[PDB]
This record gives sequence, structure tokens and C-alpha cells, in this order.
Amino acid sequence: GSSMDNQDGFILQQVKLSLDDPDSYLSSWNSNDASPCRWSGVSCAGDFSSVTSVDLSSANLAGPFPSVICRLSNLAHLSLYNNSINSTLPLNIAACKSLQTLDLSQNLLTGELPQTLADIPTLVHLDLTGNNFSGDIPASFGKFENLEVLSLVYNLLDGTIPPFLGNISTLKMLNLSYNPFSPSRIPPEFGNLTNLEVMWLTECHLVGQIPDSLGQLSKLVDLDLALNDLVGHIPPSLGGLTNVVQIELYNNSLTGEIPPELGNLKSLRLLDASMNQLTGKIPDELCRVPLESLNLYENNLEGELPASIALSPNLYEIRIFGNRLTGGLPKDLGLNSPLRWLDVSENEFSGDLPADLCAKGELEELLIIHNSFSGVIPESLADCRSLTRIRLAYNRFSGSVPTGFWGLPHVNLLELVNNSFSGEISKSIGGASNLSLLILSNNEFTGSLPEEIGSLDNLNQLSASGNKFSGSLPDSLMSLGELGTLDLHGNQFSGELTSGIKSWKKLNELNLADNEFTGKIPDEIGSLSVLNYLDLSGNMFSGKIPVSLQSLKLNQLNLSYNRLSGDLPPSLAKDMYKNSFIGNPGLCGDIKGLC
Amino acid sequence: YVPVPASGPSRKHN
Amino acid sequence: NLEGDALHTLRVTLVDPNNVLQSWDPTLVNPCTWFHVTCNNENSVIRVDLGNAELSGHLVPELGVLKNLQYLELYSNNITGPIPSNLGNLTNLVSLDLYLNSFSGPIPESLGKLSKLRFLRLNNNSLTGSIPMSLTNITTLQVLDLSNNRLSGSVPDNGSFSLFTPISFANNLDLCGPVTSHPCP
Ligand SMILES: *[C@@H]1O[C@H](CO[C@@H]2O[C@@H](C)[C@@H](O)[C@@H](O)[C@@H]2O)[C@@H](O[C@@H]2O[C@H](CO)[C@@H](O[C@@H]3O[C@H](CO)[C@@H](O)[C@H](O[C@@H]4O[C@H](CO)[C@@H](O)[C@H](O)[C@@H]4O)[C@@H]3O)[C@H](O)[C@H]2NC(C)=O)[C@H](O[C@@H]2O[C@@H](C)[C@@H](O)[C@@H](O)[C@@H]2O)[C@H]1NC(C)=O
Ligand SMILES: *[C@@H]1O[C@H](CO)[C@@H](OC2O[C@H](CO)[C@@H](O[C@@H]3O[C@H](CO[C@@H]4O[C@H](CO)[C@@H](O)[C@H](O)[C@@H]4O)[C@@H](O)[C@H](O[C@H]4O[C@H](CO)[C@@H](O)[C@H](O)[C@@H]4O)[C@@H]3O)[C@H](O)[C@H]2NC(C)=O)[C@H](O)[C@H]1NC(C)=O
Ligand SMILES: *[C@@H]1O[C@H](CO)[C@@H](O[C@@H]2O[C@H](CO)[C@@H](O[C@@H]3O[C@H](CO[C@H]4O[C@H](CO)[C@@H](O)[C@H](O)[C@@H]4O)[C@@H](O)[C@H](O[C@H]4O[C@H](CO)[C@@H](O)[C@H](O)[C@@H]4O)[C@@H]3O)[C@H](O)[C@H]2NC(C)=O)[C@H](O)[C@H]1NC(C)=O
Ligand SMILES: *[C@@H]1O[C@H](CO)[C@@H](O[C@@H]2O[C@H](CO)[C@@H](O[C@H]3O[C@H](CO[C@H]4O[C@H](CO)[C@@H](O)[C@H](O)[C@@H]4O)[C@@H](O)[C@H](O[C@@H]4O[C@H](CO)[C@@H](O)[C@H](O)[C@@H]4O)[C@@H]3O)[C@H](O)[C@H]2NC(C)=O)[C@H](O)[C@H]1NC(C)=O
Ligand SMILES: *[C@@H]1O[C@H](CO)[C@@H](O[C@@H]2O[C@H](CO)[C@@H](O[C@@H]3O[C@H](CO)[C@@H](O)[C@H](O[C@H]4O[C@H](CO)[C@@H](O)[C@H](O)[C@@H]4O)[C@@H]3O)[C@H](O)[C@H]2NC(C)=O)[C@H](O)[C@H]1NC(C)=O
Ligand SMILES: *[C@@H]1O[C@H](CO)[C@@H](O[C@@H]2O[C@H](CO)[C@@H](O[C@H]3O[C@H](CO)[C@@H](O)[C@H](O[C@@H]4O[C@H](CO)[C@@H](O)[C@H](O)[C@@H]4O)[C@@H]3O)[C@H](O)[C@H]2NC(C)=O)[C@H](O)[C@H]1NC(C)=O
Ligand SMILES: *[C@@H]1O[C@H](CO)[C@@H](O[C@@H]2O[C@H](CO)[C@@H](O[C@H]3O[C@H](CO)[C@@H](O)[C@H](O)[C@@H]3O)[C@H](O)[C@H]2NC(C)=O)[C@H](O)[C@H]1NC(C)=O
Ligand SMILES: *[C@@H]1O[C@H](CO[C@@H]2O[C@@H](C)[C@@H](O)[C@@H](O)[C@@H]2O)[C@@H](O[C@H]2O[C@H](CO)[C@@H](O)[C@H](O)[C@H]2NC(C)=O)[C@H](O)[C@H]1NC(C)=O
Ligand SMILES: *[C@@H]1O[C@H](CO)[C@@H](OC2O[C@H](CO)[C@@H](O)[C@H](O)[C@H]2NC(C)=O)[C@H](O)[C@H]1NC(C)=O
Ligand SMILES: *[C@@H]1O[C@H](CO)[C@@H](O[C@@H]2O[C@H](CO)[C@@H](O)[C@H](O)[C@H]2NC(C)=O)[C@H](O)[C@H]1NC(C)=O
Ligand SMILES: *[C@@H]1O[C@H](CO)[C@@H](O)[C@H](O)[C@H]1NC(C)=O
Ligand SMILES: *[C@@H]1O[C@H](CO)[C@@H](O)[C@H](O)[C@H]1NC(C)=O
Ligand SMILES: *[C@@H]1O[C@H](CO)[C@@H](O)[C@H](O)[C@H]1NC(C)=O
Repeated sequence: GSSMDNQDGFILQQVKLSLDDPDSYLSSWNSNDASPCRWSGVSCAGDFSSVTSVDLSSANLAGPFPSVICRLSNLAHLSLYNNSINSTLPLNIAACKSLQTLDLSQNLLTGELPQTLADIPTLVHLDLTGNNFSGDIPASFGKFENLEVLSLVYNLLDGTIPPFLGNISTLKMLNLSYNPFSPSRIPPEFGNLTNLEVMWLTECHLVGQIPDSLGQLSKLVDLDLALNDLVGHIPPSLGGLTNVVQIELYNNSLTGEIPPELGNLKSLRLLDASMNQLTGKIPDELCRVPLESLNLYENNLEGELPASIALSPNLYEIRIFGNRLTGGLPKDLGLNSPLRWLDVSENEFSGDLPADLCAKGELEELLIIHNSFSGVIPESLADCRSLTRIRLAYNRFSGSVPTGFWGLPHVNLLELVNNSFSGEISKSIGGASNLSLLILSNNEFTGSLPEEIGSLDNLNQLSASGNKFSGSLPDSLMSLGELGTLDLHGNQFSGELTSGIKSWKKLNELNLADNEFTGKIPDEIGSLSVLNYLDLSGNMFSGKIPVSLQSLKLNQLNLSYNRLSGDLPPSLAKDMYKNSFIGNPGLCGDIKGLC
Repeated sequence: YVPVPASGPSRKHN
Repeated sequence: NLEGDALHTLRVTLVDPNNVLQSWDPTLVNPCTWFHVTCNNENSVIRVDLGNAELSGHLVPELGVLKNLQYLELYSNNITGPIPSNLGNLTNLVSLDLYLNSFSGPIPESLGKLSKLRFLRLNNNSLTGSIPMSLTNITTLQVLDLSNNRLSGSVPDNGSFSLFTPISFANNLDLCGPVTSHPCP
């Protein structure tokens, strides 16, 4: 009857008149309509013509919060997410007394939080993320009657984290991350949030110790206290987090040992306590938990990686680099898990690489630099086509590289530097369609550079210095137009450079020093547009230095210890070039000690 | 739109 | 690290049609495996090689955090804006090669703090003002090219500048001095 009539369409026409609508999101809002229910963003639950939800997210709407919308009596859900809503959020938002969901995230809202948000008794979900709100969190926020989600992430809140937020009994998610809060301790009272499933306090300028109270949060699923200045130990109390799946404590000043009590966390799958000052050994009890991801990099950890970690059927990520860990990697690592990212670099690990790291066919990153690993690359890795980044440098590895390993189709970086690797580069290198950086320096590699290296059109770096490579440069090498670095110094390369060098238009560094190259430096040397570093020293290059060299703007030139003859172009007869032409008996220039 | 990093593991790698 | 953070700051203020900075992953421990970046044995940046990459945009003062950088190669691009004063903080720089760009404003007097600089090529820009006298204090300077700018005022002929010839200061708006052969007021 009369009792149940409304002016919802009229209220909504006032919302429309109060907002800039450049993309005409509100054109459907036609006052000739019998009902606003069909309007863009509008839903009316029941046959009743009462508006129950307004979702204007991502509409490109601008202007202040339209407080007139509170005159919609049955409005339970309002979203202005991802708009240009601006100015202060008015204290008269509390007039919206039926609101269960309020999402004003990703807007240009400014000033202080209106304390009257606490005076909407029906409010379950409050999201103010990605706004410009500042000042203290109001004391009224301790009095929310039914709030389950409080999200104030990515604002300019500059007060201390309030203990009264622990007084919201119904709260399931406390998300305060990325606020320039005044340095504050985690309030012990947050342990009284018995229904809490998410505590997200990343980059909140938190200080002091993690309180033992937090162990009382039996329903917590995400504890995230990362990017803070928390000190003290990871508490053994955290073993009381019965339902926890993810613990993030990275980039803090935490000390002491990883508590074995983390082993009691049956649902724990992700733990990252990286970038701390943790000491002692990784506990076997934690490794027995079937973790999806364990990151403990840049700590002061010692001892052995427990073999139990290789039992997890869920492990895809282990990053424990920058520690003093010793012994062998678990023999069965990768055998029972889809390992994707392995980084054990900057450790004192030794022995052979585990044979089956890529058994499940998902390994992308193999990063083991600065360890004492020995033996041959496992033959299985030749079939690991998922790999994109390979860093085996600064180990004690020996033997041939498995044929197939050179041809992996998605590898972008292959770095075998500072090992005792032997044998040749296989013709299989042709299959490496994604290879950009090839770094083989300081090995015992032998043989000619295969012609298939020229098929690597996207190759940017070829560094193979300090090896026993031999033969003339393959003709295909000069077809590499994306090459910026060619370093073949300290090898046994022989033969002549050809006119094909003119195709190295992107080459910055040409280092062919300490080789057995013969013939003349090609006149096309001056046609290399971005060449700034040229080292042809310690070869048998003969003939006149090309006049084209004067075209280049080199920061480094050395043609010393060759069979070069003739006169120095007067531009090279400068004191700065005094150590660039040494050991060329035929060569006569106007430099002191030359000719 | 200021994109907000999700709650999750750090990603530093060699 | 800090050095990678500083170069990533350059990536985001630079316009990169060819995606030459794609490998510049700021989640890497350091920028040493980044294409166009070369590091020393201590994993510290000594070279940035971005010549003729069709880069547009402005440089950042954050480049001055690279304390071991020796070769800054940003030549043959369309980079606009001023030479950040903070480039004078690059204590180990040997080469400053900003030539063939659209750089405007004055040559920072801070550049005279580069005591190891040997190559200074700022030619083919829109640079204005006088050539800082502090440049004469770089005893290591061997190559200078300030030609094809809009520079004016006295050209120094003392310290490192005594050896320099007219081709170094050619095609400037109103340069005066002994090298110019036009005496100054
Ligand atoms: C909160 O946002 C409101 C909506 O604005 C738009 O969104 C914001 C976030 C920015 O992105 C704005 O750039 C964007 O426009 C702001 O209110 C609006 O304010 C503008 C003025 O900037 C109002 O315009 C006058 O509008 C009349 C009628 O349309 C024009 O005839 C008049 O004329 C000229 O416009 C030409 C354009 O070529 C200009 O060159 C010329 O100089 C004149 O300005 C004005 O533009 C606009 O109507 C108004 N929109 C709505 C829906 O109300 C709001 O700003 C504040 O209120 C206005 C009245 C003004 O006093 C302003 O200074 C206030 O700050 C803004 N509030 C805050 C706190 O930022
Ligand atoms: C936050 O909110 C943003 C709204 O402000 C939202 O933004 C935009 O993103 C959408 C989707 O990516 C863009 O989409 C389409 O619009 C095209 C028209 O637009 C443009 O041209 C102008 C030049 O005058 C230029 O300035 C703009 O940037 C655009 O390039 C349109 O052609 C396109 O068409 C099709 O897609 C629809 C979608 O269903 C389909 O039905 C059609 O058949 C057709 O296939 C899109 O409609 C929109 O342009 C962006 N607008 C603005 C203002 O940025 C953000 O994506 C949102 N963010 C999040 C995280 O949610
Ligand atoms: C090229 O290189 C030359 C050589 O280094 C530079 O010249 C010098 O410049 C510095 C400043 O940049 C001068 O420093 C100052 O010392 C003054 C006292 O100097 C005299 O007495 C001493 C001691 O006997 C002598 O050695 C010296 O030669 C002088 O006779 C101070 O009073 C100065 O100080 C004040 O101002 C500063 C702020 O700028 C305050 O912080 C101080 O508290 C103080 O009040 C100053 O410290 C130096 O004297 C110069 N030497 C010479 C030989 O000239 C050129 O400047 C440089 N660049 C250019 C563009 O040419
Ligand atoms: C307060 O903070 C918390 C914590 O930051 C916020 O919640 C967490 O919010 C995120 C973002 O929505 C949720 O996201 C994801 O997880 C769900 C659930 O599912 C899983 O199962 C699938 C099945 O294969 C698997 O792929 C997932 O990895 C996961 O194990 C996903 O459905 C969801 O979506 C996919 O996400 C992709 C990545 O963005 C998309 O590209 C896809 O298109 C697809 O949608 C997403 O991965 C977390 O689940 C959630 N965590 C918890 C413990 O609740 C919370 O939102 C925040 N609220 C406020 C208001 O600030
Ligand atoms: C990666 O592998 C490369 C190559 O194997 C490696 O570089 C080499 O490093 C050593 C030590 O850092 C270099 O040695 C110097 O070598 C010269 C010979 O050119 C020697 O004259 C020097 O001195 C000696 O005398 C000392 C007297 O006390 C002895 O203690 C010492 O053992 C020497 O006899 C000095 O050792 C070597 O020249 C380089 N080689 C090349 C090609 O650069 C590099 O260090 C490895 N990097 C890592 C991080 O492991
Ligand atoms: C050659 O090697 C390079 C370097 O390893 C390969 O490169 C890269 O590709 C990644 C995946 O395509 C890409 O990842 C991400 O970051 C993107 C934003 O910068 C983001 O949009 C992506 O999205 C999610 O991506 C996952 C991928 O599994 C999807 O499944 C989701 O649906 C999302 O879209 C990624 O987070 C990375 O940025 C890029 N790295 C570099 C340094 O360029 C390249 O693919 C290789 N090519 C070949 C042919 O193998
Ligand atoms: C901690 O959470 C408590 C539970 O929400 C909260 O108590 C509640 O406080 C409000 C506001 O004072 C009371 O609200 C209203 O009803 C009374 C009836 O006597 C009126 O006098 C008030 O004007 C108002 O309408 C709730 O009655 C009360 N609820 C319960 C169950 O006790 C505490 O205030 C919170 N404490 C802190 C420090 O934040
Ligand atoms: C977690 O709450 C404990 C229970 O307390 C209170 O009642 C709530 C419903 C709420 O109104 C809250 O404001 C009250 O603190 C609390 O213990 C307290 O009760 C004991 C008696 O058993 C009392 O001696 C003590 O002083 C009370 N504590 C406080 C802080 O006032 C418990 O301390 C709290 N957890 C913390 C602070 O970490
Ligand atoms: C070159 O000659 C310059 C001019 O006399 C001289 O310049 C200046 O240095 C003095 C003394 O430090 C300053 O008081 C004066 O402000 C400076 N003048 C200008 C124009 O900047 C240089 O220092 C001399 N260079 C060398 C290497 O001696
Ligand atoms: C550097 O700048 C000079 C001056 O603008 C450039 O020289 C001119 O080039 C045009 C052709 O583009 C000639 O027609 C003019 O005669 C030149 N002017 C002078 C004064 O020499 C020069 O090309 C630029 N250098 C480079 C490498 O591009
Ligand atoms: C964000 O808040 C600050 C401080 O309250 C204010 O000065 C600034 O204008 C606001 N920024 C935006 C983007 O509105
Ligand atoms: C760790 O925190 C410091 C600030 O305390 C910051 O500079 C650094 O970049 C952070 N690194 C990561 C990976 O979080
Ligand atoms: C060089 O760096 C210091 C900070 O260490 C700064 O104070 C100084 O002003 C910088 N110089 C320039 C010219 O920016």
C-alpha cells in the first residue's frame, strides 16, 4: 500500500545529477521508466521495486560521495570501486543504516575516516583500499557490531595501530597494509579476534616483538607481518595457528631459530621468513609439513637442508639463497613435487645435483651460483624444456654438458661460468629459440663454435672467455644482429674476420683478445654504429689499421701485440692511445716509444 | 589505479 | 639491490618503444644479468650501454647512486629534459656520452666533480648557458665534444681545456674566447 511506496528512481536521478559521467555509464537511468531496477548498476531483490544493491564500480564517475543515496531504504550493498569519487567521506554516510557491503576502494577520497561508519549496525564489509585517507583510526571502529572485513589498505593513515581494533569480535579480516603508520607494536589484543582468518599488516611500520597472543588465533589462514621492523624471535606460540596456510615475516629484523613448533601447522603450505637475521638450522619438523613454498633467503642459517622437504607432493618454490647452509641437496628433490623455482645460491652446499629436479616437468629457474656442487649436469635436465633461467656458475662442476641441455627452447639465460665443464657446444644449441644470454666463461670447453649458434636470432650476449675453443669463427655468427656483447678472449680461435662483421649493428663490445686470429682488421669495423669497446690484442692481425676506425667513438681500444704495419691515422697518434698499439714492430706512429 | 601487491611470498631471485 | 632500484627508476621514466629494458627485472638480487648492464667482479654496475635504442623521456637523478659506474652510454636517442645535476656524484665515471639527444638546460657545474672522466661527449643537444669552469679541474679529460649546442659565454683555455681545439666547441649560439678566435668583452 501507501506505507510501502518509495521514490528510489528519484533518489537515483539525484545521485546521477551529483556525479560527472564522461563515459555515459548512467544513460540507462531514464526518469520515464516505471522502475529503476533495469538501470546500469542497479539490482532490486524481491518483486518489490526497492533498490537493494548499487554497483557502479569501474564506471569512470567523478565527484564527492552522493550522501542522498542513503535515502534508498533497502540499500544493503553499495560499490563505487575503481572510480574518481573525491573529497572527504561525509559523516552522514551513517544515514545508510541498512548497508551490509560498502566498497569505496580505488577512489580519490581524502581527509579523516568518518567515525560514523561504526554507527551502521548492519555493516559486514568495509573496503576503503586505494584512497588518500589520513589521521588516526577513530575509537568508534572498536564498536562495530557485525563487521567481518575491515580493509584500510594503501591509504595515508599516519597514527599508531590501535589496540581497540582487537575488540571487534565478529572480525574475519584486518587488512591495514601499506599505510605510513607512526611506529607501533602489534597490540596483544589482536589475539582476542577469535574469528580472524586474515591479518594483513605488510609495510605498517610495525616495531617490537610478535606477541604470543597471536598463537590464540585458531581460525587464522593468513598471517602477513612482512615489510616491517619487528625484532625478537619467531614465537613458538605460532604453532597454535591450527588453520594457518600462509605465514609472511620477510624483510624484518627477526633473530633466533626457526621454531620446530611450526611443524604442528598441518594446513601450512607457504612460509617466507626471508631477509631476516635468523640463525641455527632449518628444523626437520617444518620440512616434514608438505609445504608448497618455503623462502628463507638472506638469513644467517647453517647446517643441512632436511631431506624431509623432498617428501612434499606440493613443493613448487624453495628460495634459501644467502645463507651458510652445508651438505647435499636432498636426493629425491623434484621427484615427488612440481618444483618450479629453486634458488639455493650463495650457500656452502656440496656434492652432485639431485638427479630428478625436473621429474614433474615444471622446473623454470635453476639458480645455484656460489656453491661447491660437483659432478656432471644430470642427463634428465636435458629433457627439462620448462626451464627459462639456468645459473650454475661458481661451482666445482665437471664433464660434458648433456647434448639436449644446450637446445632447451624456453631458456633465456644459460650461465655455466667458473666451472671445469668440458666437451663442445652441441649443434643442438640451434633449438634454443629464446636464448638471449650465453655465459660460458672460465671453463675447459673445447671445439669449434657450431654453425647453429648463428640460428639464435635473438642472442644478445655471447661470453665464452677463458676456454679452449678453436677454429675459425662460423660465418653464421656474423648474422647475429641483436648481439651487443661478444667476448671470446683467452681462447684458441684462429682464422680471419670477414666483411660480414658489418651486420653486428647492435654490438657494443668486441673482445677477441689472446686468440690466434690472422688476416687484416676488416674496413667494415667503422660501420659498427654502437661499438665502444674493441680489444683485438694478443693476436696475429696484420696489415694497415683501417681509416674507418676514426669514424667510431671508442672508449676502449687495444690492438697491441699483433702484426699490424703502416702509419697511425693522425687521430690515433694521441697520447691517450699510447698503450693501444704496443708490440706492432711494422707500425710507425708519432706516439712516444712507438715506431 | 594504484595496483596493490597481494599478501604472499617475496620474489627476490638470482 | 640499491643499484638495480636506481636503474629501474630510469626504466619507468624512460619511453622504450623497442622494449630494450625488458630484461630489467627489479626482483633480481642485482642488475648484473640485465641486458645493457655490465658489472665488475664485485657485482657493482660499471657500464650502462643504451646507445641508439630509440629511447625517449627524461633521465633521473637516481643514476648518481651508481658509485662504480665508469661508462654511461645514452647517445643517439631522443631523451629530452635536463642533465641531472646528481650525475656529478658518479665518482668513477670515465665516459659521459649523452650526444645525439634533445637534452636542454645548462651543463651542470657538478660535472666538474668527475675527477676520473676522460670522455665528455654532449654534442648534438639543445644545451644552453656557459661551459662550467669546474670542467678545467678534470685533469683526466682527453676527449671533449660540446659542439652543435646552443651554448654561449667564455670558453675556458686553462687546466685540461688548454689542449682542446675549435672542433670541440663548434656550432654554438655565442661562444667567445681564444679557441673561438672571437675575443670576449
Ligand atoms: C571533485 O571532483 C569533481 C568532479 O571533477 C572532475 O573530477 C575531478 C576528480 C578532476 O579529475 C577534475 O579534473 C574533473 O573535472 C570536481 O567538480 C567539478 O569541478 C569542475 C571544475 O574543475 C566543474 O566545472 C565548472 O563546471 C562548469 C559546468 O560544467 C563549467 O562550465 C566551468 O568551466 C570551464 O571549463 C573549461 C574546460 O575547457 C575550463 O578551461 C575553464 O577554466 C572553466 O573551468 C567549470 O569547469 C565541474 O562542473 C564539477 N563537476 C561536478 C559534477 O560537480 C570537484 O571540484 C570542486 O567543485 C567545483 C565547482 C570547483 O569549485 C572546484 O574548484 C572544486 O574543487 C572536485 N573536488 C575536489 C575537492 O577536488
Ligand atoms: C577501472 O576502471 C576503468 C574505467 O575508468 C577501467 O577502464 C578502462 O578499461 C577498459 C577495459 O580495459 C577499456 O575498454 C574499452 O573501451 C574502448 C574505448 O576506448 C578508448 O579510446 C580512448 C581514446 O579516445 C582511450 O583514451 C582509452 O584509453 C581507450 O583506449 C572500447 O573500444 C573497448 O571495446 C570493446 O569491449 C567491450 C567490453 O565488453 C565489448 O562489449 C565491445 O564489443 C568491444 O569488444 C572497451 O569497451 C576502457 O577504454 C578504459 N577506460 C578508461 C577510462 O581507462 C579499468 O580497467 C578498471 N580497472 C580494474 C582493475 O577493474
Ligand atoms: C677548480 O679547482 C680549484 C682548486 O681546488 C677550486 O678552488 C678552490 O675552491 C674552494 C671552494 O670550492 C676554496 O675553498 C675555500 O677555502 C677558503 C679559505 O681559503 C684560503 O686560505 C687557505 C688556507 O691557507 C688557502 O689554502 C686557500 O688557497 C685560500 O687562500 C674558505 O674561506 C672557503 O670557505 C667558505 O665558504 C663555504 C661555503 O662555500 C663555507 O662552508 C665555509 O665555512 C667558508 O666560510 C673555502 O672553504 C679554495 O680556497 C679554492 N682554492 C684556490 C687555490 O683557489 C675551484 O673553485 C674549482 N672550480 C672552479 C669552477 O674553478
Ligand atoms: C583482505 O586481505 C586478504 C589477504 O590479502 C584478501 O584475500 C585473499 O584475497 C585474494 C584476492 O582475491 C584471494 O584470491 C585468490 O584465491 C582464490 C581461491 O583459490 C584457489 O584455488 C585455485 C584453483 O586452481 C588456484 O588457482 C588459486 O591459486 C587458489 O589456490 C582464487 O579463486 C582467485 O583467483 C584466480 O586468481 C587469479 C590471480 O589474480 C586470477 O588471475 C584468476 O582469474 C582467478 O580469479 C585468487 O587467486 C585469496 O583467496 C584471499 N585469501 C584468503 C585467505 O581469504 C582479502 O580479499 C582482503 N579484503 C579486502 C576487502 O581488502
Ligand atoms: C673465476 O675463475 C677465474 C679463472 O679461473 C678466476 O680468476 C683467476 O683468479 C685468480 C685469483 O683471483 C687470478 O690470479 C692472480 O693470478 C695471477 C696470474 O695471472 C697471479 O700472478 C697472482 O698471484 C699468485 O701469487 C700468490 C702469492 O701469494 C699466490 O697466492 C697465488 O696462488 C698466485 O700464485 C694471482 O693469483 C688469475 O689470474 C685469474 N685468472 C683469470 C683468467 O682471470 C676467478 O677468481 C674466479 N672467480 C670466482 C668468484 O671464483
Ligand atoms: C623467454 O624468456 C623470458 C624471460 O624468462 C620469458 O618471459 C617473461 O614472460 C613471463 C610469462 O609470460 C612474464 O611474466 C609476468 O609478468 C607480467 C607483467 O609484467 C604478467 O602479465 C604475467 O602474468 C600472469 O602471467 C602468468 C604466466 O604464467 C599467467 O598464467 C597469468 O594468467 C597472468 O597473465 C606474469 O606475471 C615476464 O614478465 C617476462 N619476463 C621478462 C624478463 O621479459 C619469455 O616468455 C620467454 N619466451 C619464450 C618464447 O619462451
Ligand atoms: C568493544 O565492543 C563492544 C561490543 O560491541 C562495545 O560495546 C557496545 O558499545 C556500544 C556503544 O557504546 C553500545 O551501544 C548502544 O546501546 C546502548 C544500550 O545501553 C546505548 O546506551 C548506546 O547509546 C548505543 O545505542 C552497545 O550496547 C555495546 N554492546 C555490548 C554487547 O556490550 C564496546 O564499546 C567496545 N569497546 C571499545 C573500547 O571499543
Ligand atoms: C582478551 O580479552 C580478555 C577478556 O576481556 C574483556 O572482555 C571483552 C568481552 C571485552 O569487553 C574487553 O574489553 C575486555 O578486556 C582479557 O582479559 C581480561 O579479563 C581479566 C579477568 O579474566 C582481567 O583481569 C583483565 O584485566 C582483562 N584484560 C584487559 C586487557 O582488560 C585479555 O587480557 C585480553 N587479551 C589481551 C589484552 O591481550
Ligand atoms: C681556470 O681559470 C679560472 C678563472 O680565473 C678559474 O676559476 C674560478 O676559480 C676561482 C678560484 O678558485 C674562483 O674564485 C672563481 O669563482 C672561478 N671562476 C669561474 C668563472 O668559475 C679556474 O679554477 C681555473 N682552472 C684551473 C684548472 O686552474
Ligand atoms: C649534429 O648537429 C649538426 C648541426 O645541426 C648536424 O649538421 C647539419 O646536418 C644537416 C643535414 O641533416 C646539413 O644539411 C647541415 O649542413 C649541417 N649543419 C652544420 C652546421 O654542420 C649534424 O648532422 C649532426 N650530427 C649527426 C651525426 O647527426
Ligand atoms: C593526499 O593527502 C595529503 C595529506 O592529507 C594531501 O595533501 C593530498 O592533497 C592528498 N592527495 C590526493 C591525491 O588527493
Ligand atoms: C626491505 O626493506 C627495506 C627497507 O627497510 C627496503 O629498502 C628493501 O628494498 C626491502 N626489500 C624487499 C625485497 O622487500
Ligand atoms: C651528490 O650527492 C649528495 C648526497 O650524498 C648530495 O647532497 C649532493 O647535493 C649531490 N650533488 C648533486 C650535484 O646533486
